[PDB]
Amino acid sequence: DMYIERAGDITWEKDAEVTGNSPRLDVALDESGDFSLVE
Amino acid sequence: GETTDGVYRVMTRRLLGSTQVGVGVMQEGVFHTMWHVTKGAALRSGEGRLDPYWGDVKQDLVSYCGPWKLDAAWDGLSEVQLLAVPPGERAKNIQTLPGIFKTKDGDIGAVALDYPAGTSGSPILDKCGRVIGLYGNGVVIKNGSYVSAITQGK
Ligand SMILES: O=C(c1cccc(F)c1)N1CCNCC1
Repeated sequence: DMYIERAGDITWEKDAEVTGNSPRLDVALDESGDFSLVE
Repeated sequence: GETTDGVYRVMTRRLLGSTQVGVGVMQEGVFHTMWHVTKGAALRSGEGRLDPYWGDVKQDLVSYCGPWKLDAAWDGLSEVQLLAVPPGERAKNIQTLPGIFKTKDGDIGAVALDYPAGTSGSPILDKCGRVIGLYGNGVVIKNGSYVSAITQGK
């Protein structure tokens, strides 16, 4: 049995940790809602 | 029950202790999460019930109490913030420039950030604080790292 608890406001934060790259990927989305890589 | 706008943890007491299975966004009286987090089951907020309203396994989305309210989109150029809510850890913003998921049905933004499975449903925001999608459905590359789609209703 699931429950919810508030964890914070939804706001943009100036000078937050800036990380992560931007890859361009050929993907496929199946009937079950799962992504898979194409090559 | 609590209906204040914001990011929420989705918890269960079925397994050992209290386990966080995901995250959701409360906006305009409607709770929004990913389908794989709740599997369409009802939710609790204090002594109040949240019944599902709309769901779709292919989009991997679900709304509670009303229709999907999140309509903002990634502009395809600017950085965004993942407002990550990891299990047992405080809400943390992480700024990144999204990559792209190229599909036969069109291009979708993608964020290359790796977080525990219980972080699924964490909102991705634009510079105005608007939710442009939910984090948590994606793919795994050669390097073992995780790339999530920026999943928005429709
Ligand atoms: O909740 C949604 C929805 C889903 C995704 C995006 C959107 F704008 C709306 N419903 C249910 C009721 N009307 C039909 C669609």
